[PDB]
Amino acid sequence: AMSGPAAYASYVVRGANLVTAVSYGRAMRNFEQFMARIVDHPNALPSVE
Amino acid sequence: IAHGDGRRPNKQRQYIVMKACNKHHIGAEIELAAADIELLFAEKETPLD
Repeated sequence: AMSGPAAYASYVVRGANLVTAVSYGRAMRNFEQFMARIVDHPNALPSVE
Repeated sequence: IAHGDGRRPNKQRQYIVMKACNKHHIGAEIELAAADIELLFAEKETPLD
């Protein structure tokens, strides 16, 4: 008797994802989490925790 | 004008002047896309669509 996910995981191109998708024709995944390592914490080392 | 020399004086006169309209057609052009006529009716999808 295992355990696991009951549903899928979503992916919408709402917000600023849409901008580079429509204009530049290339898109992202998790644009905000992508952004927070550049505009907020740009010096952050690659650490697992 | 009645004038009193030895002409033949002339009687009353009358004219028939016929006028008609003139027809003009004018022809223009619109082309529309394949996909535009297709996706005019979709709905409900992602905020990209």
